[PDB]
Amino acid sequence: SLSDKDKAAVRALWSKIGKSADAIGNDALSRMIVVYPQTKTYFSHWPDVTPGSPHIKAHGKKVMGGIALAVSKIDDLKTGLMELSEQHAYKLRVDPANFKILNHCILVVISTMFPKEFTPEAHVSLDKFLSGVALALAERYR
Amino acid sequence: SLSDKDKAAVRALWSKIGKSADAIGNDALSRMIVVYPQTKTYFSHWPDVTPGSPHIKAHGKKVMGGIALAVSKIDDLKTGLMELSEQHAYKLRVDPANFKILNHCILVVISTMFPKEFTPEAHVSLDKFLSGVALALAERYR
Amino acid sequence: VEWTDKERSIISDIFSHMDYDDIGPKALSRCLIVYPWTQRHFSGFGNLYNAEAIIGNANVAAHGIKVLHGLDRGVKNMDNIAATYADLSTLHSEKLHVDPDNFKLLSDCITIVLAAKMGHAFTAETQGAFQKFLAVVVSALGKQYH
Amino acid sequence: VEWTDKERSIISDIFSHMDYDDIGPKALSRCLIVYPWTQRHFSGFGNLYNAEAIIGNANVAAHGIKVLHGLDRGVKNMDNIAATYADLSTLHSEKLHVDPDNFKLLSDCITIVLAAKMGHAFTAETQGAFQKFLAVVVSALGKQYH
Ligand code: HEM
Ligand code: HEM
Ligand code: HEM
Ligand code: HEM
Repeated sequence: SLSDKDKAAVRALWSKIGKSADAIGNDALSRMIVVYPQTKTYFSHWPDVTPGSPHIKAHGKKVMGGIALAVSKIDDLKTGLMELSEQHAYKLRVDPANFKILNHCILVVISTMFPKEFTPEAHVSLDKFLSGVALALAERYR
Repeated sequence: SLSDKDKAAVRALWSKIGKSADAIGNDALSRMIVVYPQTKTYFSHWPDVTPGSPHIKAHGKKVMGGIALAVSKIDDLKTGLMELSEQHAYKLRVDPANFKILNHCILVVISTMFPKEFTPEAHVSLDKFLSGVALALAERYR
Repeated sequence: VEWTDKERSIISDIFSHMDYDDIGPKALSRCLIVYPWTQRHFSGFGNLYNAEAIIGNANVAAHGIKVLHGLDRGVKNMDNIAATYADLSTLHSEKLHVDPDNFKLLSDCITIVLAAKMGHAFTAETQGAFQKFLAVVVSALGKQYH
Repeated sequence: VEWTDKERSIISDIFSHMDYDDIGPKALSRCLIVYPWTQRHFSGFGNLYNAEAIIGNANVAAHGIKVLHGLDRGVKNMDNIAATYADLSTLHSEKLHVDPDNFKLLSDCITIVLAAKMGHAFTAETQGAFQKFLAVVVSALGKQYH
């Protein structure tokens, strides 16, 4: 669970980097599909499964939109992400192991783009947060 | 998170198999150390880190007493297992990834011992439950 | 992977006594229930939004037997498992778009269903060898994913 | 492991330009803070009660440098990494009793720290090669645990 310290840390970092959510999204989804190409399986309905492609760019927008959503719903991520959980469970059937992969890639992305803001303290809190997002997204699965 | 459905299924199963907790603990820890020898790193202070050893046998009793507690605290595992979290976090420094390993071993043990009771529905609720157990033990770590 | 003689013997014994038409449907059924995202690849097999509808499903039961028999070639090709499964891996990746993590999950379900059938004979050493085998076959099935 | 020439090039490029005295302490500090159970092995290191203590601990600093330079042998032996690390594997298992999962955690911390240093230059491809290299080293460091 996230303590008040953790929530304030996530809120403060997102206050700082939120402006760049779209670019963070493209960079993270791009890293996911190149470094972890097994993930491309979920996007076979797209011809353009390649770093920075139009479907990846536009999609990265939606995903970090979901993270901004999670930041606003951080006191209750289960309730907050229930609709997104339903989407990944029944429409998308995404194995929850892949949330861990994307979470690593987002951390890597933020480290590249905000090294000063991404302190070890920011990191442990955001990692706890993203693990919590991952747990909430699995809510409707089984 | 566990639904009423999940809670009912775990309680129902533990009602049936709880009297065998001691034997399940021995079996589960024995498999863990045999199948996943890296977990032995946490038992370096025992001379007999072998399957069914006096030390593994007695410890298995205590681990399943731990699972017994969790079933009794199923409505609030974070609170219920706080002391165990503090001990695994502050005293033992057990990487929480190992909880997933022991969890799989418990499921294998229960399938070998209680085939009629361990139905696929009992399985999904118990696996959900053991993952909640792992997260609850993870609580005091960071 | 370097196999020991005991390991080859355990796997050999297990597959020679394997009731495939029993274990295969059970392991895939349990996978589809415990890990319901694996239902991604079974759409037209019928309605499996239920455990009893899953367990009663013949298309599902027929695919569990095939999949279990997909292990036989590794049993015979124990020192050539990556090469032997290369075609199957490429099929699952480019044809079927199967997330390879699902192979691990199914593998755990087969272990658990096999553990229930074998009971006390499914010792710690037996489970180690059997999981070792599946581990190598799972590596092989995910190897040609690009 | 199969290395491509471009993977070899990237690994070489990264380590020839690595400031070990900067990245090493940063990565081990980060690991101890984000994954505090790794502190299990640093009881003699002085104060670690909170992040600032760890970032400020000169002993954690010199060990991070040592661990980072421990990678040098695999760069210098890309095709024989399992063998090259066998003695280190045996050491970590029998004398230090370090959980090998912690190797993966420190690895990811090294990647995230290198990513902050390299910035925009740490491309996805760069990441893929660097992670691949670390994954092959970690595999090797866990190999002698029995
Ligand atoms: C940080 C974790 C994640 C978040 C916040 C997230 C969020 C989202 C959002 C906001 C959408 C679009 C909603 C809509 O259009 O109705 C979406 C769709 C989708 N997501 Fe996720 N997701 C995450 C992780 C993943 C992962 C790990 C994968 C697979 C590897 C995945 C695969 C998909 C796919 C395939 C779709 C549909 C895209 C399309 O068809 O264009 N998601 N997700
Ligand atoms: C299902 C999750 C687990 C539960 C419920 C659990 C439960 C417990 C309990 C109740 C004790 C206290 C025993 C006593 O009173 O002396 C204990 C101790 C301990 N646990 Fe766990 N445990 C779990 C997972 C693990 C794992 C996965 C490991 C390592 C791989 C581990 C390592 C230890 C060790 C090293 C001790 C101290 C043993 C001794 O020195 O006597 N635990 N655990
Ligand atoms: C132990 C792991 C597995 C083994 C050994 C295995 C083996 C096989 C084999 C031998 C085939 C026949 C291919 C052909 O049509 O020529 C097959 C087909 C198939 N498998 Fe796998 N499989 C495994 C896991 C999975 C998983 C986890 C899934 C999905 C979640 C999956 C879904 C399929 C599908 C959809 C087909 C094609 C069916 C068709 O012909 O329409 N398999 N498998
Ligand atoms: C990238 C992964 C790692 C590599 C390449 C590595 C390499 C090394 C090297 C080169 C040594 C010194 C050899 C000697 O003095 O005999 C060493 C020792 C040691 N390592 Fe690791 N290491 C790694 C990860 C870790 C982790 C994750 C930890 C625990 C959290 C750890 C704990 C230790 C300890 C406690 C020592 C003993 C040194 C002393 O007594 O001062 N190492 N390792």
